[PDB]
Amino acid sequence: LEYSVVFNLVLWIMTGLALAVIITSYNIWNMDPGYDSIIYR
Amino acid sequence: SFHCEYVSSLSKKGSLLVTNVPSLWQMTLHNFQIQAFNVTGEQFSYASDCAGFFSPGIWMGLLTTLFMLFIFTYGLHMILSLKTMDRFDD
Amino acid sequence: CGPKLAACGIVLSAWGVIMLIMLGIFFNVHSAVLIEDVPFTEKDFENGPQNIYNLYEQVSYNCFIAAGLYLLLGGFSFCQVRLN
Amino acid sequence: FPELYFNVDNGYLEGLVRGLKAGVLSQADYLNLVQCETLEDLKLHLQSTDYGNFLANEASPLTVSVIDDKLKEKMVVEFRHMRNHAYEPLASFLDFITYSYMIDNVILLITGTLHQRSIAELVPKCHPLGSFEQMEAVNIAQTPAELYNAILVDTPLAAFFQDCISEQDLDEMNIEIIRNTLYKAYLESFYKFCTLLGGTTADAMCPILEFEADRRAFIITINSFGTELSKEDRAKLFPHCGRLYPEGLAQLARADDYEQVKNVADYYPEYKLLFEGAGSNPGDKTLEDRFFEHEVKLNKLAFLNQFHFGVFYAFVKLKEQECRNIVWIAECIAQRHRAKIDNYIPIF
Amino acid sequence: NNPEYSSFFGVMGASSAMVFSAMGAAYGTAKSGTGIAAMSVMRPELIMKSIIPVVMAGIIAIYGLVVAVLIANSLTDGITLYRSFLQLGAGLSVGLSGLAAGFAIGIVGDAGVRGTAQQPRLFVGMILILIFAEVLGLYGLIVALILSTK
Amino acid sequence: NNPEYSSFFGVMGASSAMVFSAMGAAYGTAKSGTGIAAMSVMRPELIMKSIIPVVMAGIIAIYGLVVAVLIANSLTDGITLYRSFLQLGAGLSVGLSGLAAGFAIGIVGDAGVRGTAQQPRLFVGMILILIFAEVLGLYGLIVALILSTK
Amino acid sequence: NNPEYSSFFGVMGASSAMVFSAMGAAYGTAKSGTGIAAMSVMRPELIMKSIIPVVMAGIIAIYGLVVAVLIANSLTDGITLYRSFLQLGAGLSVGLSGLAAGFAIGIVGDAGVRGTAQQPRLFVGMILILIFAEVLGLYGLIVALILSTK
Amino acid sequence: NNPEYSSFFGVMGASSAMVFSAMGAAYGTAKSGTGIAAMSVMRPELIMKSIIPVVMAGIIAIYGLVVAVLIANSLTDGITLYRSFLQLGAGLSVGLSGLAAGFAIGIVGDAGVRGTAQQPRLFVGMILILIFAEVLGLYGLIVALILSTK
Amino acid sequence: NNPEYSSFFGVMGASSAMVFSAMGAAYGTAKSGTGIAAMSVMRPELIMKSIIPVVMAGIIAIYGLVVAVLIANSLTDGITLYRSFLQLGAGLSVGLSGLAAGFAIGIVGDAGVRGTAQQPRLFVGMILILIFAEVLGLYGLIVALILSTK
Amino acid sequence: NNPEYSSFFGVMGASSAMVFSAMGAAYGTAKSGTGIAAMSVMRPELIMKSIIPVVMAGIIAIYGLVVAVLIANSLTDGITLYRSFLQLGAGLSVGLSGLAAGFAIGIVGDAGVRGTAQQPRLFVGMILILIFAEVLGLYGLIVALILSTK
Amino acid sequence: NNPEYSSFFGVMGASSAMVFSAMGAAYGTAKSGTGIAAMSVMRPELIMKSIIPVVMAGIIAIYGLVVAVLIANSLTDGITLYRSFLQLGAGLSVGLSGLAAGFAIGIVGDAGVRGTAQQPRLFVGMILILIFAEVLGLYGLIVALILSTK
Amino acid sequence: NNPEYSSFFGVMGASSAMVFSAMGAAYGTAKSGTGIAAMSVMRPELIMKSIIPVVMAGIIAIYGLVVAVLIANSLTDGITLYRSFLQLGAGLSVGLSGLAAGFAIGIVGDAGVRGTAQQPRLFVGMILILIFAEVLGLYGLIVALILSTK
Amino acid sequence: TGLELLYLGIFVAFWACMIVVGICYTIFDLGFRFDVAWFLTETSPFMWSNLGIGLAISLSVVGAAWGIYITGSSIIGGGVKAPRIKTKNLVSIIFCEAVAIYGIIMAIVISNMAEPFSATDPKAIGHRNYHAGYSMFGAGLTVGLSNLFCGVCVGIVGSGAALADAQNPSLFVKILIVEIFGSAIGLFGVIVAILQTSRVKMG
Amino acid sequence: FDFGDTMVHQAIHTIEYCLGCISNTASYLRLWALSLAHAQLSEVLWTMVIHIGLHVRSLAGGLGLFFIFAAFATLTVA
Repeated sequence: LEYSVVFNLVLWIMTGLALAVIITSYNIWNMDPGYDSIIYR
Repeated sequence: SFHCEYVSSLSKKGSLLVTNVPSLWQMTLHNFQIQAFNVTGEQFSYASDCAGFFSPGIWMGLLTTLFMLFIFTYGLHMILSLKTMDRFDD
Repeated sequence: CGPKLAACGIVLSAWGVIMLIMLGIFFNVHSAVLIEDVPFTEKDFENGPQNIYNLYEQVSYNCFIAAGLYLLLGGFSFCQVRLN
Repeated sequence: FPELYFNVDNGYLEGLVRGLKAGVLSQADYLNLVQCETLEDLKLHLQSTDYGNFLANEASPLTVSVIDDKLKEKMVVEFRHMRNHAYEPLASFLDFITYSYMIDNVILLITGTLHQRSIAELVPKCHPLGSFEQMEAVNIAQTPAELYNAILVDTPLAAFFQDCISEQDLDEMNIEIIRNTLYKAYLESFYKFCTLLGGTTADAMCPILEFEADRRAFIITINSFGTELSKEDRAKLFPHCGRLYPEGLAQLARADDYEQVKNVADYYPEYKLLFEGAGSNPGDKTLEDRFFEHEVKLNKLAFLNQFHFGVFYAFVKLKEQECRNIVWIAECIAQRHRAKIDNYIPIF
Repeated sequence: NNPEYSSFFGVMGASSAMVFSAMGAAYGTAKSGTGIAAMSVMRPELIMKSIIPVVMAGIIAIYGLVVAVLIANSLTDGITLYRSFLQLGAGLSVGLSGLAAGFAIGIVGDAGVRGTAQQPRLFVGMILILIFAEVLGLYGLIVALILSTK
Repeated sequence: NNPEYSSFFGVMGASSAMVFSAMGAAYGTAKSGTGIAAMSVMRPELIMKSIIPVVMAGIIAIYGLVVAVLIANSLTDGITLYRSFLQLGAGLSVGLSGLAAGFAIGIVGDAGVRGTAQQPRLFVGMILILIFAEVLGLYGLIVALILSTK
Repeated sequence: NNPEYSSFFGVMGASSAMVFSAMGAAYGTAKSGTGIAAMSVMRPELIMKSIIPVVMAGIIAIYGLVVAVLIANSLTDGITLYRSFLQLGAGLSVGLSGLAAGFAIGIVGDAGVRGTAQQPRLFVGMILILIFAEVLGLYGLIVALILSTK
Repeated sequence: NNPEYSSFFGVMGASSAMVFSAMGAAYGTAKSGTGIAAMSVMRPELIMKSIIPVVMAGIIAIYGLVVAVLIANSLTDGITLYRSFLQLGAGLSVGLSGLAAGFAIGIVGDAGVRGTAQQPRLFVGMILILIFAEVLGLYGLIVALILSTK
Repeated sequence: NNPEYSSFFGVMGASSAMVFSAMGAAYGTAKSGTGIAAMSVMRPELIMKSIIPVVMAGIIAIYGLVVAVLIANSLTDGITLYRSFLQLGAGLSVGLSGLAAGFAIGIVGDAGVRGTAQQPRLFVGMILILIFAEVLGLYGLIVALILSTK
Repeated sequence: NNPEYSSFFGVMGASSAMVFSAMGAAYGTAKSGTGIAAMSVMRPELIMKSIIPVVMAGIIAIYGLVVAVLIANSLTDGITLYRSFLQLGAGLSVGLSGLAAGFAIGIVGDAGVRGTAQQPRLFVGMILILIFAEVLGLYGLIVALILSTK
Repeated sequence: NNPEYSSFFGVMGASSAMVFSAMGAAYGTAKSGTGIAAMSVMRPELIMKSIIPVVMAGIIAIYGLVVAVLIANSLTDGITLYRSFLQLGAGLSVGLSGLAAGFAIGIVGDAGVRGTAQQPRLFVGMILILIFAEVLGLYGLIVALILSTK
Repeated sequence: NNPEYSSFFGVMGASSAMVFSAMGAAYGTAKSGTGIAAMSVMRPELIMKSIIPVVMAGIIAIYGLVVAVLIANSLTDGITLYRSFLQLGAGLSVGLSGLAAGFAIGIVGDAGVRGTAQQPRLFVGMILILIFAEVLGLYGLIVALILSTK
Repeated sequence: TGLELLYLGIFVAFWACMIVVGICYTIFDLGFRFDVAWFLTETSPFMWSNLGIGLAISLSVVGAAWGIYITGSSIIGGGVKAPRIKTKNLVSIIFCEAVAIYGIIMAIVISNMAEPFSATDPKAIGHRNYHAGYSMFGAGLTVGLSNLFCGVCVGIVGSGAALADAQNPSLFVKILIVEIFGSAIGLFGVIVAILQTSRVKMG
Repeated sequence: FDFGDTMVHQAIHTIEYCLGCISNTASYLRLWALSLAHAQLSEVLWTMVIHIGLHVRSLAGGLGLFFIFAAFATLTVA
């Protein structure tokens, strides 16, 4: 019993932390590095 | 067959044994397993556990949260689409 | 060829001769750290160690023969380094 | 789709610029303007339309050159008061409007340096809609090669130079080949940008930019025949956006006389009509005049959709045509050559 | 008697009323504040009039506060699912109402400020159109007060 | 007898208070900071006044911290679900209100500080606009204190 | 007595204290680092002053490590779910407040460096802005120290 | 005693320790190799200085290897579910921290190398920035070794 | 008897007959009514003639209203599970065919009036193209009346 | 014998035969109707030749209707699951094949019409391409008639 | 004996053969038809030959039909579940191979037709390119005939 | 005895062997044909030599077929679940490695043919580069031949 | 693009999981689980009803809010060069407020029908209390989403009229015909929500 | 001399002299890390190159060893 609780705690926590990592990692990976004084060269 | 971790009257143990009036008795079956139809020798058939992925409380918790998370995602969709001018007048 | 390939063949000759003779020796002394390296089989437990020892002798000869091929690479490359 | 979100950021400016479209000379205003007989009467007519007071506090001996400068002052201030209020998607789009004027400024700067002229001599001659944000190039002004590096640092045009031009090419190319190769890259990039703003921007804006590419291919072709330009130079200067791109550009690169250019135009009923609508005889509308009428027909028709950027480009090209028209009418009136005064292009 | 989860929905009501009204008042203040800033450069005297779309955004988080405080006083351990879901209904009602009204106050404010600076006749025109937005916060309040008191 | 697993929501309360207040205070500080730096090239004497937006974005992080500590000082092994949910609500209530207030202080602070170097008379207005952005975090706090103390 | 699977949330606390702080410190270092590189060409003297944004992003990784150690040195097989939730909450509180702080440090660090390149007087303002970005890590840390010891 | 469906988490640990660190070193290498390649055109002498970011990426994969091997050697049939989660948390804590460091070095390696060719003084600045980027891989290894041996 | 939940599907049938028809007629009316408004400035006489694409879109809302009324008058708590599904089938069959027709009417009403402004001979063609779109609402109505009465 | 939910598949067959074919015919009419409208300005004579792809887009919803009415008239209060699945597969088969034919008629009936105004000789070939587009509706119908009667 | 759901998959098989081959043949016919339209303007003589990359898109829908008919003529209520999955395999195997061959014929048609307009020698090359697209529908068919008859 | 569903994963293997290999050969033929067509205008002779990208995309389709038929001929109702999992593995292995080889052959084909138009020496080069792509399909095949025959 | 890739990734991952679950419970013969009868009985009638009331007010107010910013953003912008606009074009706002008001009307009407019922076993709850829970949810979505779509529609055509009425004052009184057709959608949402709601009771 | 600048400089230096030195104890783990990589790279290069050259016949073994070790040397150097 409480398997529904553990399943949903673990699934929604691991979904939330997987999305928080993927969103953070996406916003760093596809970050504009903004070196505009040199980027043309 | 049916299987659960507890058939019990105690609140700590899923409380499946409801009593509609006060009583002197208590029971507990731990790892309760039963089958009273379509038996095939000494063995149980496959078991439909009590332990489903979603309880009623979870369904209501999710269909609240994963509804208002549509709202919150729209809140953030507009807020993250806020912008400011790069230039100003003379 | 060029002198570059001749120098590579000289380096490979020296290293190959050194290491293949060292392995030929380690196989000749029946070294335990080479038990995985020798190509043993399920029959090489019958009667005693003599069967596995014959395989250690075979791989010892193979390594000494392989060092001979690095001596030929040597003699060839010591010609090529002068010819190119 | 785009109607739901477009007014969040641009809906004020969409309303402002449509306000500024109501501020144009109607066909009836031009038919009133041509009646009168001196620049003081042009002042009294323009005093009555939305141009009111623009020429108060100015020299009593008026000149047609003042009328030109004051109409540019009106047009630039109206554009700056929009660009200063526009958010990034539109603001990038408005900067693509300014880039056309920036090309015609940077080519003067490079021409000046190739003739050892200081950039400060050309600053007052630069179009104010193409004005620079960064002045280090302007302050240095030393050499053509120094200016090339300073353009790559200072100027949004930097990418168009890197696609087409080295500093050594700027020592050897004719300045009109330079201008056109920049405009090629500008149109192809701006057309791509408009298709990345897909839907009602592209569906109203791409018909204009495809016409700019087709018009350039025709007019560059028919003008090249009297010149040192090879078949390859025509091919290199044509913009790849317009309806001619699949084969019309190839046939125009093969062309060497005006009949073959008409034979390309004959395949597209619009261009068939533009050529058959102009023989370029005495008192006739010329071939380029028919194209300037069609450029205006497209830019009028871009106002028929309430939720897109097409209005800002169209507004600028129609205010440019309105400045062309008012100056031409002012010339006919000031010089007394009233015989050609009907050659302005009507707008709405 | 009650299911052990019962008081959750009313708590998410109290959270939603405060959170979605702050999200609304925030966007409203951000759009309107951007408008006042960009306007002030040309028309600095107009600021004290132009605060109206800002204070009308700030008011949305007062309607969220009123409901979230009403729910927070209305909660108890012994709450039935009925009283709990009523309080969730109140919470979403003022919450997303303020989140919507706050977006119209924001966008109308950000236009209405520049529009008043470039055309002083529009000031009452903005205020009328903002009253017609800020009343959307009151509708989400009126039903939310009804649901919490039912 | 309180269910097992109960403390989780209360813990996510204390966390949400601090996390989403930091997210707000961080966005608020990031935009205000960008505006201060992009401004201060041309009018450097404005820095000492122009920091106030960042201080208000820092106050949101204090509202997160205060609630997150007040929640954590009310966790226990075997917390009753009623108080654990009240703590989740208190957590999100200040947390996402502070997040919203952070966007408002950020967008206002950026547009307003840059506006102020073009036009010094904006500053006495921008402060008022920021008070209407900051008060969202305070309303988030007022609700969160109430929920976390029932 | 206490369940199998109970350590999982405590482990995800140790992980999240670290991972999200390293993502915050990575943003902070990446974004401020590109700023320093682009600035240095025009202003070679400023390099060794301009490292402070990178140093403050480094501290967000430290706050993540401090908690991750304080969680990981506090795991056991028999962990009561209460202590395990407290460790998850701690690991998200510092992990994500460190992320928020790091996101701010990156943006204010870059803007602050590019501004300081053109105008050296900004540097004191850049430090004051940056203190209010790095302190969000400290507030995350405080809540994580509190929770992991409840 | 111990369940099966349990060595899985420790395996996902060993795998993720190698996978997300290989992703970290791949971004670090891909961006640094882009910057070095485009740079070498203007400054062909600079390569053996500017290769350092690529090497600072190669080490992130090795920090993954250390943990991955340490976990894979510590796997056993019927491993206690506790040890298995500690090996998952270790594996992610190096894996995703090495990913964070891989971005932090890839970004500052591309920009730092380009800037260094435009201005040779930046090289000392770049390698100092790379310490503060590469240490994020280290902090994942620190916690991962603690979790692996706890 | 029927099962207790039986009426849910039939309620979704009403609440999708109307909702997706309202989406269809809304888009058809908004796309067409933008078309009419922008067109009308160039041709102020054409509003009276050009309402037809809007009337055709308004008819999709009438089709959704008719099925939704028919469902809502047939619903009862006693509804057999068979009829409840027939009512969802009918509701989607009209509702999403109304959405299809409204999308077509929107596109061909706008392109129709924009073309007609320049060339009045298009007006006869436009009404034919519209009838070939609005009849899709009718085909969805035919099947939905059939399904809801089997 | 049969499940009471058994009709759900046959119902969603009748609906899907219609919905997806009405989406196909709507797209087919939106694209080709835009083609006709934008074309008609230069070539006012071509409208009654170029309506043909709109007529063929209209026929796509007839293919859906023929199957949808055939399925709807083949429902009953406890249908054998086999026939209910057949009715679902029949409905998807024509519905989505009609959707596919609608895409092909929409793209071809737009592109071929702008081509035809440039070059009227294209009209003979355009009809053949439209037959190779429309016949997908018919192959949908053939498979759906076989299945719905098997 | 055999399950309730047994024929469901075999029916989704017949459906998926027809549906995805129609999607393939629709995308083929759409792209190829666009390329023919654009070509016609300056090479009208090529149309009756340039229809080959449309005729072949039609053939892919026929390969969907031949499988979907063959499955549909070999379903029954009693079906062995094994035969039902084989038929699903046939359905996906032709269906999505027809979607792939349709993607290739669409792209090759749209490029090959315009290229032939520029250069008439391309035409034999285009037929050779298209045979290596059309054969992908054939491989899907070969497998689907085998699975459906295994 | 074996589960009634056991052949499902075996059929998904037969299907994936053909589906993803036709997708690979389709993208490999679409990009190749695009490059051939766009090249033919400038170098009409090279179209015959430049077919080879298409011919190697065809080999990826055949590598699907060989496995899809080998799996299909292996199926039986009595199939052990282990044997089905080998076949699923074989299917995804050849299918998605064929897809990967298709992506490689597509891009290499397009860039290779456009380059070869400008430089005839590139032909021998790009043939070798295509061989290093087509071998991915072969390695997919090797693993899938192994798995199907263990 | 950014957030739309997140919504796409959540959407595609969710429906990919629902394909795999809907296959696996079917093929493994576990369709005794996925019991939509448990789902639609265990999920309390109170929850369905209060989401229905909350979405009835809220989605209507979202529709009025997009209504008001879509027409309001253009009224102001066009008003710069034509101040008269702020008289006539306020009618496009009054119609948007009427879409919110159709929300508050129906959300109060549904509210005054919902009552406690003092039971939790599905047989003691009985078909009545479920039919009310569902009907008040559906009524709530029917008024809520119809008013959402009506309000965006009147916003768009209100912006239509306001930009037309900048350039020619004679157009507004005629363009209003499409605002009457836009407003019908909100009132049809109301009519169906009334009819759904009309038969309910709880207790 | 300024107490303010001296306090800021010495604070940062003291953090490095204390907490930085704690972190630096872990920084020397780079030694282990590189050693393990080097050792296992060498191990796999042995395991799937040199091991394959050993065979039960003299000619096939000698030839195999020569080419296998030449491939090993090339990879080992690179």
